[PDB]
Amino acid sequence: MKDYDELLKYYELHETIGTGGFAKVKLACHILTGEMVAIKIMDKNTDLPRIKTEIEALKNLRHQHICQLYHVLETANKIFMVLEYCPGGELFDYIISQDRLSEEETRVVFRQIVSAVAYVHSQGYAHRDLKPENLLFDEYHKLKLIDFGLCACCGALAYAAPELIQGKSGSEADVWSMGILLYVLMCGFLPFDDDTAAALVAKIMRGKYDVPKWLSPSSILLLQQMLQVDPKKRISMKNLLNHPWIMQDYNYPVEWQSKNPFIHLDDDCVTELSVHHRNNRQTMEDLISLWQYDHLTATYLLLLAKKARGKPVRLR
Ligand SMILES: [NH3+]CCCOc1cc(-c2cn[nH]c2)ccc1C(=O)Nc1ccccc1
Repeated sequence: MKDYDELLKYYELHETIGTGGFAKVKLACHILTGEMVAIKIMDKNTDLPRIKTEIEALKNLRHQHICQLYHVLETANKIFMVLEYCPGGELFDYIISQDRLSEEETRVVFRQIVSAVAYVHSQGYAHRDLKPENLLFDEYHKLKLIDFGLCACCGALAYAAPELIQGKSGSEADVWSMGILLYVLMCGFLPFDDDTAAALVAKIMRGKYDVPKWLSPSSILLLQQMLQVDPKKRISMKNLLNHPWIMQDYNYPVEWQSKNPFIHLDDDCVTELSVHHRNNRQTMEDLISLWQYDHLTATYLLLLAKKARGKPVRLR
């Protein structure tokens, strides 16, 4: 169509891996850097507050375990979101293939979850829809959080904290959500499951769940700290980070602080953008710091990705 005309100035489109709604996702290729991206194609004409809440949160959140927003491109009929390439699939699909994971393996995965959410909370937000479908793997087998549709709001019931279902919410509901996630990783089934919703709300409030035989007392203890019906009783992120289970095969707490900065500009990247946009530093160093999430924001971030993979820093 004529909607893809501003898109095709910057991206060489590829295979669709999204068939169902505006949740439709085409693979893409950045023309300048040569780096692989994923394009979410939303049409406004067809829930668009979930698109607006997402974009706003992603513009302000920047983290090694959060799926990066590079470019927002808004024609008359359509909203395009250009996001990081996660070829490794859903953590959901990873679990249901493997038939549950070992404590050693779940920790490797779970420490990346703690890292992302601890930063989300440090930035004033709460995700409100944490589930293994909303955590994807990049090509280096490292996790990236998605779907900021709800933010600082009911997501999926199986993962919803009791106080949230009651209408008594803000970041404690995420700690419970991570406690449901920790169980499914180690068991390969939900701690609270039924046929009807009124039956599933009944099982959450009461809070009694099964403890499979193969679970360690270290796991059993952390699960009961995270799966408390009282959110005041629920373990704090400050105590989660340096928990002894979190530590078990790592002698150091979860590194939660962002290695991906907003203020700091890479010198190799600011200079390579100059020799192509026909300008100088100071004029470019402030132009990148605009963070408009236009073509310049996509080109900078993907160059900063290109440098990190070991390849030489160049645009075409
Ligand atoms: N609606 C879910 C589509 C899954 O694709 C993505 C969605 C988001 C997303 C949606 N909302 N927020 C982030 C971010 C990245 C991807 C992605 O890179 N997927 C992928 C690419 C290549 C191969 C396999 C998977």
